[PDB]
Amino acid sequence: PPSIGIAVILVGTSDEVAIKDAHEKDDFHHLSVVPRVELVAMNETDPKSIITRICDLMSDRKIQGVVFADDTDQEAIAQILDFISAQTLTPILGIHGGSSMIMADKDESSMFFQFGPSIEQQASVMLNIMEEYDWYIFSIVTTYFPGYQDFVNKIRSTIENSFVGWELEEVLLLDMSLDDGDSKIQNQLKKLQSPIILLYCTKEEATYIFEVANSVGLTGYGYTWIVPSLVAGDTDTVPSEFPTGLISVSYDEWDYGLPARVRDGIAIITTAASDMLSEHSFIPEPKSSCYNTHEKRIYQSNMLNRYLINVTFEGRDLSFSEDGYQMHPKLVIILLNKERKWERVGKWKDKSLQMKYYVWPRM
Amino acid sequence: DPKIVNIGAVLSTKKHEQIFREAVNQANKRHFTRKIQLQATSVTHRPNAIQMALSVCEDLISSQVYAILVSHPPAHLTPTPISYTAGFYRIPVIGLTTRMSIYSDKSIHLSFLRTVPPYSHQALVWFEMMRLFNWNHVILIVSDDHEGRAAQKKLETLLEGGPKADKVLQFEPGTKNLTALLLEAKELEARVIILSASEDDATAVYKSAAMLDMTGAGYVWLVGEREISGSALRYAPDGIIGLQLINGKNESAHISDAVAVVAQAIHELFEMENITDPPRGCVGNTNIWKTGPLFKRVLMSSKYPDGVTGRIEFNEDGDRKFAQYSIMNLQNRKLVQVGIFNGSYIIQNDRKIIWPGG
Ligand SMILES: *[C@@H]1O[C@H](CO)[C@@H](O[C@@H]2O[C@H](CO)[C@@H](O[C@@H]3O[C@H](CO[C@H]4O[C@H](CO)[C@@H](O)[C@H](O)[C@@H]4O)[C@@H](O)[C@H](O[C@H]4O[C@H](CO)[C@@H](O)[C@H](O)[C@@H]4O)[C@@H]3O)[C@H](O)[C@H]2NC(C)=O)[C@H](O)[C@H]1NC(C)=O
Ligand SMILES: CC(C)CN(CCc1ccc(Cl)c(Cl)c1)C[C@H](O)COc1ccc(NS(C)(=O)=O)cc1
Ligand SMILES: *[C@@H]1O[C@H](CO)[C@@H](O)[C@H](O)[C@H]1NC(C)=O
Ligand SMILES: *[C@@H]1O[C@H](CO)[C@@H](O)[C@H](O)[C@H]1NC(C)=O
Ligand SMILES: *[C@@H]1O[C@H](CO)[C@@H](O)[C@H](O)[C@H]1NC(C)=O
Ligand SMILES: [Cl-]
Ligand SMILES: [Cl-]
Ligand SMILES: [Cl-]
Ligand SMILES: [Cl-]
Ligand SMILES: [Cl-]
Ligand code: NA
Repeated sequence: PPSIGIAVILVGTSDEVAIKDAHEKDDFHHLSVVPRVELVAMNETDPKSIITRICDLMSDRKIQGVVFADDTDQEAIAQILDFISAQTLTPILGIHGGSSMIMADKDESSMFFQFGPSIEQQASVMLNIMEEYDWYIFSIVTTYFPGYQDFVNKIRSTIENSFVGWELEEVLLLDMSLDDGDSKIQNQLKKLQSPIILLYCTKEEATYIFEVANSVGLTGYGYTWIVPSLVAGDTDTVPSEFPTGLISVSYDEWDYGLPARVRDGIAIITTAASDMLSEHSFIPEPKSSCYNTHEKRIYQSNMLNRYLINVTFEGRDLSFSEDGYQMHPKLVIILLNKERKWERVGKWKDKSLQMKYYVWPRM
Repeated sequence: DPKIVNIGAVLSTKKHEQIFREAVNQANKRHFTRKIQLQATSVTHRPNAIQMALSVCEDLISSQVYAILVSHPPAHLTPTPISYTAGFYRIPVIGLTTRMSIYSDKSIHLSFLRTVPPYSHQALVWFEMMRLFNWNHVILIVSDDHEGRAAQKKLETLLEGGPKADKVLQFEPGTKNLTALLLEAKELEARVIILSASEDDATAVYKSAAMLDMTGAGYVWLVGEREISGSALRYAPDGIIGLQLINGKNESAHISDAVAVVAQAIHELFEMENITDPPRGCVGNTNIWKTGPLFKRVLMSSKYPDGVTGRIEFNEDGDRKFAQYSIMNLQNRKLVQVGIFNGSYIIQNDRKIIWPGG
C-alpha cells in the first residue's frame, strides 16, 4: 500500500523517543494507505520561522498533512497555522500548546483542526460549575480577542433560555490594543460588583487585567474568577499576577499525553486519506511549494476535510466539529491553590460535570 | 546624529515607492529632526499571501518599522497578510485605499487605520440626503454578506438614534433572479430604495427591478460606489443616485497624506518617555512591540486638517472621518456630478438632478 507523507513538528523539548514508540501501532494501519512519519524539531514560533519551516518541508518532501505540537503559551501559533493551512490547502492539526489554543473564525478554506474544547463548550462548562455551587450572579470581562462574541453570546443564549435564576450584571469589553495611560481599564473594572467574574482573553492579556483588578481590590476573597483553557495555558507556567482561587477549564495533557496525541494526529490524517482514496480513487497531491499557490488554486480544494472530521480509530471517536475543534474532549477543572500550583478539582465527561468538592475549602 | 526611525510601505508600483520616499523626505524637511529622523523602507505587493507575509518580515520589520503604509493593489491580493503579520507585533498598519468594512473589525485587524472610509460609511451620506430631500420612508436592500450587513448596521444606527426604514431586505450574494425579493419591496408604500451590493449583485437587482417596472417614475434609487461601477453601470436604471469617494483611488494622494500623519504622530510619540524600538526582524521574536499600543493611540487621535484628501481624522474603529464624496446621477446614461458631500455638508452644484422617469 502506498505511502503518504506526514510531518510531525515539535517545538520545544520533547520525548521524541516516547513519541516514536507510541506510534508503533504503525503496524497499526490496516488501511488503503500507510503513513510515512517524519519528526521535525523547531526552535522558534514567530511567523517567519513557522512559515519557512513548513514551506521547506513541503518542497523537500511530499507532505499530505502536518501534526503540530508546541510547548508555548502563544495562541498566535494557531492563527499562523490556520493561515498556512488555508493558503496551501494542507491539513494541519494543532494538538498541543499554542497551536491548540482556540482559533475562532478559521478561514473558509482552512484545513486546520485543534485538539481542545470549543469556546462555546467551555462557556457551558463554566455555567455548569456555577450551577453546581449556586453561583447565579456574575459578570463577564473579555478583550477583543477572537471568540469573545461567541463566548458572550453562548452565555447569554444559555441563561435567557433557562428557568434558573441567572443574573448577568455587567459585561465589560476591554480594548488592549491601546495603551492604558488614561487608566481606562481600571475605571471599567471598578464597575464590577458580582462575586463571580467570567474572563475571556489571552494568557498575556489576563496577566495585565489581573494586575489591575488586584489594584482595585477585585481578586481577593468575595471575588471568584473563572477562565478558559487558553488563559491557564501551560499549567507549569503560572504568572505571579494570577490570583490564588482562580478557576479554569483545562486541556493541557493531564490524562491525554503528547505521545498519544501525536499517534492520534497521524491516525486522523491517515484514516482520512484512506477513506477518500477508497471512495474517489484519488487523494489531493501534496503542494510542491507555498510560492506558487496563486497559480495552482483551481487545482486544489479542501475536499479532504469531510473525512478529516469523521475518523474513528482504535475504537475511539476522534470527530472534529466543522468549526475545527474536538467534539468530545475530556476536560479537567483546575484551581490555583495557595502554593501557586494548579490543582485538579473536577472532570467534565459525557456532558456531565463531576466536581471534587461539595464545599470549596479555603485557598 | 539623530535617531533613525523607519516607516514601512507596501505599495503598488515603483513609481509609488518613489513617491513614498519623497514624501518622507519632505516630512524630514518640514519637521524638526535633530532628535528623530524618518527613513522610508518600501516594497511592492508579492503575488501571493504567504510571500507577502514573509516579505513584511524580511524587508520591513527587519528594518524595525514603526508603521506600515499599505495600498490596495489593482489587478485577490489584500492588505490582510500585512495586517496579520504587523498585528502580531502590534505594529500599526495604515490602509491607503481599502474600502471593505471587514478591516474595521478590531478582533481581526487590531492595529489598522485607513485614510479612506469603509463602504459602509456611505450611509452617512445617504442619511444627510434623506434629510435634505425629505425622504422619511425608505426601503433598504442589502446583500447578506459582511459588507451588506455593515451598511445596514451603519444606517440603522443613524436612523434608530426623523427618517425611518420601513423595511430591510437581504438577499443571498450571487442570486440572479431577485424577483421574489423585489416584489416584497414593491408591496410597500415607500418608494425610496437604498442598495448595498457588489458590482455583480447590483446588476442582478437592477435587471429584476426593471422587469417589475420599479425603475420608472415615482421611485428613487440611492446607492454607493460599487453599485455604479463596472458592469453595475451597464444595467443601472436612469435617474439613479450613487457615490464616488473623491481621491478614493489616488494612491499618490494617500501616500502623501498618510506619511504626513504618521510623521506628525512619530514626533508626538517621542515627546513621551520610555519609547521602545520595534522588534528587529521576525525570527526569534514572539513578544509584541511594547510601545505599539501607545503609538496606535497617538495615530488614532491624530488630526491633519490640510491634507490633499481633505481633513484627516480617525474614528473609534480607526476609519477615516470627513471623507468627501461626489454625488452622481445617471442622466441619459452618463454619470453626472450633481453635488458633493464635503465631509459634513451636502453641496448641490448647478447641474440639475434628473430622477427615475423625468
Ligand atoms: C463643508 O461645508 C461646511 C458648510 O459650508 C463648512 O463649515 C463651515 O465653515 C465655515 C468656514 O468657511 C464657517 O463659517 C464661519 O461661520 C461663523 C459662524 O458660524 C455660526 O453660524 C453658522 C451659520 O448659521 C452656523 O452654521 C455655525 O454652526 C455657527 O453657529 C462665522 O463667525 C465665521 O466668520 C468668521 O470668519 C470669517 C472669515 O471668512 C470672517 O470674515 C468673519 O469676520 C469671522 O471672523 C465664518 O463665516 C461655518 O460656521 C461652518 N459651518 C458649519 C455648519 O460648521 C466646512 O468647513 C466644509 N468642510 C470642508 C472640509 O470644506
Ligand atoms: C482571528 C483571525 C481571523 C485574524 N487573526 C489572525 C492572526 C494572524 C494570522 C496569520 C498570521 Cl501569519 C499572523 Cl502573524 C497572525 C488576527 C489576530 O488573531 C488578532 O489577534 C488579536 C486580536 C485582538 C486581541 N485583543 S485586543 C484588540 O484587546 O488587544 C488580541 C489578539
Ligand atoms: C535548535 O537548537 C538546537 C540546539 O540549540 C540545534 O541543535 C538545532 O539545530 C536547532 N534547530 C534549528 C531548526 O535551528
Ligand atoms: C461518518 O459519519 C457518519 C454519520 O453520518 C457515521 O456513519 C460514522 O461516524 C462515520 N463513518 C465512518 C467513520 O466510516
Ligand atoms: C492624485 O493626487 C495627486 C496629489 O498627490 C495629484 O497631483 C494628482 O493630480 C491626482 N490624480 C488625479 C487623477 O486626480
Ligand atoms: Cl526553528
Ligand atoms: Cl487565511
Ligand atoms: Cl482554549
Ligand atoms: Cl526576519
Ligand atoms: Cl445639483
Ligand atoms: Na481599525
